[PDB]
Amino acid sequence: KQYIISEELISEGKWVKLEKTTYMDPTGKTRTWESVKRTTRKEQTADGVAVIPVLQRTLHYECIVLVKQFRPPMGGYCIEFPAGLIDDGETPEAAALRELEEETGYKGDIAECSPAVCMDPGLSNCTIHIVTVTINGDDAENARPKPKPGDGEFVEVISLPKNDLLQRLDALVAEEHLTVDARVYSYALALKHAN
Amino acid sequence: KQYIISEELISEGKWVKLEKTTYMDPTGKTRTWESVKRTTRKEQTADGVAVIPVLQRTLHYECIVLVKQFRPPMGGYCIEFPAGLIDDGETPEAAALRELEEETGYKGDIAECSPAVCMDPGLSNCTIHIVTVTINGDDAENARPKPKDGEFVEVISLPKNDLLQRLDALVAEEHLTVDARVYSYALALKHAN
Ligand SMILES: Cn1c(=O)c2c(nc(N3CCNCC3)n2Cc2nnc(-c3ccc(Cl)c(Cl)c3)o2)n(C)c1=O
Ligand SMILES: Cn1c(=O)c2c(nc(N3CCNCC3)n2Cc2nnc(-c3ccc(Cl)c(Cl)c3)o2)n(C)c1=O
Repeated sequence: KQYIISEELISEGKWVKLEKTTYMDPTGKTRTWESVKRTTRKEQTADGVAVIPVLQRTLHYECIVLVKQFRPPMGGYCIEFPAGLIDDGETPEAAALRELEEETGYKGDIAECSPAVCMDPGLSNCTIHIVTVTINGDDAENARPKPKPGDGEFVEVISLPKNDLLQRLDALVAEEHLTVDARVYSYALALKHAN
Repeated sequence: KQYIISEELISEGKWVKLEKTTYMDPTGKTRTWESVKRTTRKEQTADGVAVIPVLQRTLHYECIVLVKQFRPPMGGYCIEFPAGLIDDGETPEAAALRELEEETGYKGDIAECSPAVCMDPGLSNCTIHIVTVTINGDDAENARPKPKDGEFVEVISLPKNDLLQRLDALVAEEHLTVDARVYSYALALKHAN
């Protein structure tokens, strides 16, 4: 049984905080850790959601819908699962379908919803729900989606075949320099590893 | 189309720092962002590595070797891929094999090495390698390893063909959380069947 002993504020910004965390190990020694925390969430099951969108069309391979967007901390573009903070009072499933439509224009159905999972455990306390969402690419709504992005949001949609995800990801990075998100790569990696 | 303009320090810690980032959007408008950066080092292909350890035995289905460890920012224990910063001058492959060994006691072989991938693009510039490592669980060495040292890491081996449900089982406990990359991997294992 290891414990949080105390949490010291080091600096507060609007969106994110830097804290000094004092905890103690099974030996009984007090140690410290520099933790990052979002000031964004309070009461909820998690900060946000990540959406795994599976574009399903008859007589076709399933596509995985990914987004491409500039990330200021990375100082460059990244390939990611559609994601965003859960609003106040919203279910993970609802935030998932909302975010997906906002960024890609696709309207999907909930397939499954994960427990809250750590985004960056060794550095921060951000948790998310990973929501798998199927998209009927044959239904009339999804024939041609329309993104409804916010002010600061410029999002490009990228669909890659599920049956060949890992190599298509490597292909994109060959054509230009962008960085695949770790959750996306892990997903792609397991697809080839399975069986 | 979007570019970094300037990045000014807001507070610097011993390992990790907080910066404010100024950039320009495609329209030409100037915006800002609060970025987290490790002060630890820039020489590498990436900040660290995550190891996907595949326990291979002739009489069993492959296990995935995971670790359970207390994470102060989470204020609780987390189930993760063996991971750690890459030392300086060390290859991703070497750090992977080193880290896997330190945490689990297993000695493995490199299967494949990924490109640098972002840990948390909307918050930080941390990049890592996902290095796939096979473990000969039939070999005498690995009969049952002992994890080499300063911290406290519990080893958990779970069947690959049944990873996700075994993960959901463990995580229902009080402060035990599955890492997002671990869960994404497990999700894909199940979607693929
Ligand atoms: C911010 N910070 C540290 O980053 C730190 C730390 N204490 C330590 N260590 C841990 C290793 N032994 C010496 C002590 N470290 C290094 C470390 N531990 N875990 C990772 C890791 C895990 C996953 C990934 Cl993907 C990456 Cl890139 C890094 O980094 N303290 C006290 C701290 O505030
Ligand atoms: C630290 N920080 C922000 O977190 C921030 C931010 N500006 C904003 N917004 C963007 C949305 N519209 C209004 C402004 N946000 C909110 C936000 N943007 N992206 C996520 C997100 C992405 C992925 C995941 Cl997995 C999660 Cl859990 C969260 O959160 N600025 C300037 C900032 O420094």
